[PDB]
Amino acid sequence: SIFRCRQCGQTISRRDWLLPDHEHVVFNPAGMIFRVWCFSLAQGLRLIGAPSGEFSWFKGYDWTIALCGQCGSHLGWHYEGGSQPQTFFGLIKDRLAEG
Ligand SMILES: COc1ccccc1C1=NO[C@@]2(CCC(=O)NC2=O)C1
Ligand SMILES: [Zn+2]
Repeated sequence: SIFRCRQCGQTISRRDWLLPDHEHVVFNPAGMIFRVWCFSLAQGLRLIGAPSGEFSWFKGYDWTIALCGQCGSHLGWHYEGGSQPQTFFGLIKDRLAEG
């Protein structure tokens, strides 16, 4: 079961790569609600800019904006600088399509 970019079909992740709960409903400072699925691994993304800790939803992690490497759609964030695990992907579920 493969996760693709909803806009262009870019290969992003797999159900097998979900990181357990795997679903987190969060809000950013602009009040936008994101239903975020955590993945151990993802591909086909472009990480833009430098990591930031500001308003991180996950204690001990910095985020980098993750675009679809193909169409540039915002699919979520790469998280790093934490412990167990050091890195993971928080992807916006409704911006993916499952096979
Ligand atoms: C309007 O947005 C911002 C403006 C300024 C600084 C940060 C943000 C952010 N929006 O969403 C983020 C995504 C990563 C995260 O874990 N938490 C968030 O809240 C970061
Ligand atoms: Zn795309």
